[PDB]
Amino acid sequence: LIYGNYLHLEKVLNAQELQSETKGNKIHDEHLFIITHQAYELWFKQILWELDSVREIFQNGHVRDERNMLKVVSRMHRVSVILKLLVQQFSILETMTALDFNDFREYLSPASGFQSLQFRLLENKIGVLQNMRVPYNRRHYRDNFKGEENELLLKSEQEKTLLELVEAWLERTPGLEPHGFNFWGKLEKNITRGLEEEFIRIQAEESEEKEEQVAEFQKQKEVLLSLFDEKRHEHLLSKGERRLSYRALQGALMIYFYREEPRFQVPFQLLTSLMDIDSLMTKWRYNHVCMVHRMLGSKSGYHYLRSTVSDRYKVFVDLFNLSTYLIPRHWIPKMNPTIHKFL
Amino acid sequence: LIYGNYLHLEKVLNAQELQSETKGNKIHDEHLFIITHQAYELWFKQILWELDSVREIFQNGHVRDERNMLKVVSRMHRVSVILKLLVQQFSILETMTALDFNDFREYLSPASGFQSLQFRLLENKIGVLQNMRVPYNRRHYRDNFKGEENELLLKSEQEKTLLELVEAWLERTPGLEPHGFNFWGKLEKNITRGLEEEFIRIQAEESEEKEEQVAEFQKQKEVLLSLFDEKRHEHLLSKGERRLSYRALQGALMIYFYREEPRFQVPFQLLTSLMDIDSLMTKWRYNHVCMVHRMLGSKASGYHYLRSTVSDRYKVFVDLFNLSTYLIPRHWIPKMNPTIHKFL
Amino acid sequence: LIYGNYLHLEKVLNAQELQSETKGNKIHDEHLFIITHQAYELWFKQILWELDSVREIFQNGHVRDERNMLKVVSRMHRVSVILKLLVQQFSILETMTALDFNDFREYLSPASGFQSLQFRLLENKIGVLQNMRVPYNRRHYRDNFKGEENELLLKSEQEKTLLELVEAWLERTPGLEPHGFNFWGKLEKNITRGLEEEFIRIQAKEESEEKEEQVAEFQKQKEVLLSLFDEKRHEHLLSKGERRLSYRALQGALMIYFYREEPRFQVPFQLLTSLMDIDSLMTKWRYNHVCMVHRMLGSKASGYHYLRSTVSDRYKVFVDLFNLSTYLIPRHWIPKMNPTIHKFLEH
Amino acid sequence: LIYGNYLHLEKVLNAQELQSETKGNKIHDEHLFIITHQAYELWFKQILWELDSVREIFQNGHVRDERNMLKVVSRMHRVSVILKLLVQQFSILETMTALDFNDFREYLSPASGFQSLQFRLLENKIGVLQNMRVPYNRRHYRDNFKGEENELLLKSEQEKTLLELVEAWLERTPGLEPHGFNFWGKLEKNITRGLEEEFIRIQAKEESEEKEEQVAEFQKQKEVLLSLFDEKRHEHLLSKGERRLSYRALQGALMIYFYREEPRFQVPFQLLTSLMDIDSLMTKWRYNHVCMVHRMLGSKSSGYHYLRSTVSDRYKVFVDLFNLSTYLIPRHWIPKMNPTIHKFLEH
Ligand code: HEM
Ligand code: HEM
Ligand code: HEM
Ligand code: HEM
Ligand SMILES: c1ccc2c(-c3ccc4nnn(CC5CCNCC5)c4c3)c[nH]c2c1
Ligand SMILES: c1ccc2c(-c3ccc4nnn(CC5CCNCC5)c4c3)c[nH]c2c1
Ligand SMILES: c1ccc2c(-c3ccc4nnn(CC5CCNCC5)c4c3)c[nH]c2c1
Ligand SMILES: c1ccc2c(-c3ccc4nnn(CC5CCNCC5)c4c3)c[nH]c2c1
Ligand SMILES: C[C@](N)(Cc1c[nH]c2ccccc12)C(=O)O
Ligand SMILES: C[C@](N)(Cc1c[nH]c2ccccc12)C(=O)O
Ligand SMILES: C[C@](N)(Cc1c[nH]c2ccccc12)C(=O)O
Ligand SMILES: C[C@](N)(Cc1c[nH]c2ccccc12)C(=O)O
Repeated sequence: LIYGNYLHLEKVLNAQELQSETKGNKIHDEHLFIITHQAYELWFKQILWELDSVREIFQNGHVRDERNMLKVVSRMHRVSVILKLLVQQFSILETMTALDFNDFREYLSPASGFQSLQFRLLENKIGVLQNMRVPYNRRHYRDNFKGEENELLLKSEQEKTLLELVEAWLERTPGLEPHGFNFWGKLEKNITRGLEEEFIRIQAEESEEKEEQVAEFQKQKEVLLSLFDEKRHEHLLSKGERRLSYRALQGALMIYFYREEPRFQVPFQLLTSLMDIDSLMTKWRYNHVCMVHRMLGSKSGYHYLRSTVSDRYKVFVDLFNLSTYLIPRHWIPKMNPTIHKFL
Repeated sequence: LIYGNYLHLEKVLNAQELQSETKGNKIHDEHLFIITHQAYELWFKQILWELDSVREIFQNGHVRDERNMLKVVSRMHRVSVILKLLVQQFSILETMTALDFNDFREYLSPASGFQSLQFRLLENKIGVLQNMRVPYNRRHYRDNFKGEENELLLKSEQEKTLLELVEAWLERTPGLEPHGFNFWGKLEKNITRGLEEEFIRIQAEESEEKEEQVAEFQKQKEVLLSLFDEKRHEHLLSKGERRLSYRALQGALMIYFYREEPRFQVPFQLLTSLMDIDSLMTKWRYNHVCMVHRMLGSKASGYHYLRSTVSDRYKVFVDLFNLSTYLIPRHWIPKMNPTIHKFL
Repeated sequence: LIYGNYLHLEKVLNAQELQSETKGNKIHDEHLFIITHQAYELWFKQILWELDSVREIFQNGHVRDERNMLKVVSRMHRVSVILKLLVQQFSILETMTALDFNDFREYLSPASGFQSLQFRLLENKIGVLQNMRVPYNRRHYRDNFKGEENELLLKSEQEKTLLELVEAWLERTPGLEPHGFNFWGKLEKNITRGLEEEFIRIQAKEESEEKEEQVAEFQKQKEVLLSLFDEKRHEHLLSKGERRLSYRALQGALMIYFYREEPRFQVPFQLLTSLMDIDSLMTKWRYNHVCMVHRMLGSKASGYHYLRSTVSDRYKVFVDLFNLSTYLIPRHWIPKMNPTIHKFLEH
Repeated sequence: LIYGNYLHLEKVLNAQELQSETKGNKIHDEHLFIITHQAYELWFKQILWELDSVREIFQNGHVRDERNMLKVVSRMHRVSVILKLLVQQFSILETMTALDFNDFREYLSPASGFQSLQFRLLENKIGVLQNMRVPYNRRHYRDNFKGEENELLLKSEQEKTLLELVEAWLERTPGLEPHGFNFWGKLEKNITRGLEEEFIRIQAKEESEEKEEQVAEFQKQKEVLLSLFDEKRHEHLLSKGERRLSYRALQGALMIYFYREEPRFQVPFQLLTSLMDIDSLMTKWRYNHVCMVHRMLGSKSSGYHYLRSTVSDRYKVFVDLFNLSTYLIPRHWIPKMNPTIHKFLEH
């Protein structure tokens, strides 16, 4: 077993054909364009491999055994480390000027990055919903794909996404049981009391400060009490402005507030990594847009791509938005030894 | 064609075969090990493509037309940007623990990085000398290679290296003509006078401070005057402690000292990027070492051999680094009045 | 001269006071928040130092001596290396969770990043226009500043910006002289001829959907390229702030783009590249800042929304340099510069 | 307060005095040299703040409550994120050429990085032992310091280091109890049996060079693995400074390595990983510092050579955590921990 055979370099290093040269007009920088995309695709393959392995752990029930949490978080962390490298990798393609790109751009049609099967599979397997995607040229993204590739993309839409698998796990988070620690019941009561206490403090001296604090209080009150409005949540779900079930949201908040408790330490890291992956995917899209602009100019692909840099494409937006519902520590329902050892 | 066909993804994305799985014992992390190496090899191919294009510009005479210096420096800069990414790329393989690596390491034998043809081609084309390589297991590096691969490696050794092509260009640097700006003659004269003047000043509170300055002066004097010792240079060349001809060294120093002159601005950037490539190659080797250590331990010695590769022995453009040693006060630098400037 | 004295560490390392601790409730992560900002501010000071030195080289005429172009480009390159580090530096503040931030956030009011004098000085000196700034809570940016700080900001608004100094230099670019190489006149003629030739080819084809598509594309390309020679349209887009460089400076920039390999234009071209780099890195700084405000405060608190608005071409000072990609033409249409004239671009 | 007051910018941004300018010969790049060091020192202060807080958690017994492990690992992780930035930060000082550095270097004497209090405090608090430091010009590092600074450094040497505090915690790792899971007893037995089995396998092979090699390899691997159970060899390697951890702490570390997926060991394993990360990044810092001294001053006691000697395992405090890779065995040799005996490692 030789290095080159083990790595199948007879394939990897014989996959570089310049279209400019095939048409009798070799342009040096086309080689860079090819390699860059090939490297992205290798790493997309690796991300898919990690992500599919994690989906499997959830889907088959292995995640129920908490011994598997280290591997889950290590692999999700690994995805974010790869995505960071992929963001940095744009720095290489930025050494190609727009003038040099323009010398071989004509030979590219009818190819586009849009046709990256793996990029789509990745979006779908994380949990981008087809109905929420921004249309390209007034049409669905999958119409750009055909045959088995179209079929694979459909499977990736219909099979359970990372979002759905995490959701189901969040729904089982310990502590939500009304008969048990009764997290939600206690949280509602403590926030009500907390707000009442604050109001009383505010009620007494009249000044600019008071005027502001009253307004702030009213806004904070509206936000925090809205958390207990399950109907509003259902409505925002139907519009796609939220993604997690109400119960899963409760699970996530339980993990956030009790993160230090031993059984929640690695789960909290997992939630953190999920947000990280969303943020890095967005950064990838942002860096991609800025580079399309520098190469093709304004006037559109550019405008479509800019539209993808939105909360529409943030699958774990609900994990980000839990910051909105932070409260002072002393309002958090206490978890003393009496009710401590369940975690 | 369409994206997948244009990029020949039917090849690139069907090149992942886990030996652990071929032997009925699939280990998840083996996939990462394969992809990481495949990505390194794609970028090595790109570096070779840039470097060969630059060697060709020198070798075919195009570099003589100074309009081509922007392309030369852009491509060398591009090599450095790729190397930076390759250094950062170790962060991905560091997400594999030694315990997990140990689950599939057995299936790797007898394969090794030592068998990376492209890495060797890159070393050779930059200018690593075979006689200066540290031996591993009392073995020649090319012993690990056979067939047309061994042939390619031989060509890479025998064809002109980047070092040699840069050397030849440096030897033609304007300003060295004895009948012209006479850089070397004037520099020797100015440094001699400069040192004499300083000595006189030092000759003055008759204290240990004076003594210390005396000692420093004597050391600085020895260093600076050694620059004009062409025989010493030839001797250090024969040992491989320097690499550039004496004349090329003079060219480089001309570019260093007159870097702001318009004809030397982009040449100076080129010299800077050559040093950058040497620094980044060494950084790659160092990051590689630290990772071998974390995975195999000090015992498994590859670790120690690799530590040895982090040495000036593997720095092709060491002469460009060492020109820092011969910095002098600005006012000692032979003046280039616009009248003379005209040539630059 | 000792290290600590030379670096005035008695100042730098005695500037960390946690408000949480001043109010009898020390919160560990506040220290990180202070240091992070202090490090940003040190690097902003360094960016201002480089940028002021480069402004001065332009303003005082030193840039006319082309010996100084290496220093100009090295310092602008240095600014972009610093900005890259500043973008990476957000990775440190991302190790603070929103829950931990929430424990000391109350002690921060009424302080805000908006009160960073240096950040505003940097924006102004590069060339962000006051009239183009997006209002925050229907307020002017300078109203958050008073006394000498307000005065400094005003000077930074009134003094020549990097954009204006680069503009003036671009207007002097060799090759534009109608009596000389006559770049503009020749470019207009070559593009007109080039378009005419292309039209004839397409016209020769037989009516088809494909031919229509070619005709449509041709018509778009034609409109774009010929719009470049419409000086009045340029003046109009200037007045709206959709462009920033004078028409003549735009000509200079395109001259440098197309003739970048000519010796006198090699370092100028790198300068143009570094100016675009600085714009892109500034935007990336703003973007990374936004994403982190979101993670800490949530969708509304909107700060998030105002900051998202700052990530726009409205804040890109060198937008015109980016948009020269729009006007790329086949290489063979570029007016030739044989040695006959090339000598004017030798040095 | 206001931003500038809160961050004490009246201190931070009035700490830049160029010695070149004080002596009537301002050199532009000296400003960069000052700011770069000031930024390093801010981040050293932050690293000390995190490291001291973690030492305190160990020293005061708080680490005994496993609820605190998340905070411990987040802060050590944060130290490694800062160190990574500090490694990248050399890229800024690399935009200063040796020629430009040479224009102001004369004004620096007698200041040096050697005089960084915080850098020494950091080395000492992690656990660099004074007896293992390479001497520079045959002098102790502390001799470069006086007054309160010398006193601070003494405290840093005499107080419990991170190494010592982690050692004590590792010694208490669950599973080592002879009367309990008896990890060490079982590991010795399983490795002995494992080696016997392997010997039989190889001996069964047909006479071949491959067999001969496997024999030799086996003999080497056998010596290595069995040497682990030689506590006297360990004491000897301790004396020479080739190991740093007590024998029992090493057992704890290996317990965590092999049983990392067990819930109680998941975050402990991450801690071990972060300790190695910090050591690797400290070494990378020293390496990048060396390469830059070389680029500025040339090959030439020679600072270069002293510094090069610092880039070695003698300055890696947690070298033992790296070297546990030497003692990896097939998974199936690891003493089994069924739920029957799994209970003690469940939260
Ligand atoms: C010269 C550099 C590049 C240019 C000019 C460019 C241009 C474009 C354009 C115009 C689109 C919109 C679809 C279209 O109209 O064709 C697009 C989409 C895309 N590009 Fe790029 N691209 C570049 C580099 C890359 C690289 C390096 C990748 C790496 C895989 C990539 C991946 C994609 C993907 C996945 C899409 C679909 C994005 C989505 O729908 O959200 N591109 N690109
Ligand atoms: C698990 C990670 C790695 C380990 C344990 C490892 C181990 C080793 C060892 C022990 C050697 C010395 C030769 C030998 O004894 O076989 C070596 C050499 C080498 N490795 Fe790696 N390696 C790793 C990752 C990589 C990666 C990612 C690359 C990237 C292509 C690479 C490329 C090389 C090259 C080119 C050499 C020979 C270079 C020279 O002779 O200086 N290795 N490796
Ligand atoms: C916990 C981290 C951070 C949070 C939550 C945060 C929050 C905010 C918010 C809400 C604003 C909008 C103005 C306001 O409502 O007060 C703002 C603006 C600003 N922040 Fe931050 N910030 C953070 C970190 C930083 C850092 C590290 C810097 C670096 C110096 C910084 C510099 C600024 C600047 C300069 C502005 C004004 C920029 C503009 O108007 O476009 N902030 N920040
Ligand atoms: C122009 C750049 C630099 C040069 C030429 C340089 C030079 C040196 C030299 C020669 C030494 C050995 C002690 C001596 O003989 O004086 C040293 C040590 C040191 N430098 Fe630097 N240095 C540079 C940048 C930095 C930076 C940016 C830092 C950041 C704080 C730094 C921190 C240190 C430290 C802590 C030591 C002591 C290291 C040890 O003993 O292990 N230096 N430097
Ligand atoms: C592989 C192949 C091409 C690309 C592109 C890309 C970028 C700019 C382009 N301008 N024209 N084309 C071809 C057209 C084909 C039909 N769809 C619209 C674009 C381009 C392609 C980006 N990544 C690639 C990877
Ligand atoms: C491809 C395939 C393997 C490697 C290695 C690598 C890393 C650790 C190893 N431990 N044993 N072996 C096999 C031996 C055979 C050659 N002589 C010593 C090593 C390993 C191989 C690194 N890069 C690779 C790429
Ligand atoms: C220094 C000081 C504070 C900051 C902030 C920042 C971030 C989040 C905040 N939430 N409340 N406040 C105080 C408000 C006072 C009145 N309205 C403006 C903000 C915050 C301040 C970011 N960077 C800082 C640097
Ligand atoms: C602050 C101040 C100076 C430094 C240096 C540094 C770098 C290069 C030098 N060459 N000479 N000197 C002065 C000598 C005085 C003490 N003995 C050796 C050095 C230098 C100082 C690095 N970091 C600094 C921070
Ligand atoms: C037994 C369990 N692992 C419980 C569980 C569910 N979600 C969680 C989140 C954090 C901590 C634990 C859980 C399971 O049902 O999967
Ligand atoms: C005509 C020439 N380009 C002269 C030359 C040689 N080396 C240089 C270094 C810097 C500047 C110019 C040169 C050539 O012979 O290549
Ligand atoms: C003499 C001159 N340096 C000419 C000049 C102006 N802009 C340029 C751009 C590229 C090259 C040269 C110039 C000056 O007027 O500054
Ligand atoms: C009660 C305990 N936290 C036990 C302990 C010690 N070291 C460990 C390593 C991993 C897991 C647990 C421990 C303590 O004694 O600190």
